[PDB]
Amino acid sequence: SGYTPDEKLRLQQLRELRRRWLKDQELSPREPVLPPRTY
Amino acid sequence: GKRLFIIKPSGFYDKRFLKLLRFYILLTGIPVVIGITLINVFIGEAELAEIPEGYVPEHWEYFKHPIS
Repeated sequence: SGYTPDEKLRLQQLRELRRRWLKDQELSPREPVLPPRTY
Repeated sequence: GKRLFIIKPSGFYDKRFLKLLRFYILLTGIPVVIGITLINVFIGEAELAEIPEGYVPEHWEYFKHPIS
């Protein structure tokens, strides 16, 4: 009742996709926000 | 992470319409407000007295305010 090995590979490479997509998703190159152009 | 990338529906159309709407409502708001202020200031509102003897009062001026 462990798994289907097919599902092991599927889950694995889906993890790959989450990896790359979230690497993308973190954004801080070049501080992308650049809006213009006592008494 | 350091700074995540947020996902918002959009900023342009809402803010734009508001900028426009304010622009026009103000555009004829300011002259009118200024007017009510002036005729409130330099021209006096009005004062009562009473109907003179044997005198025909005009149509208007039965009413206090000048814009009336």
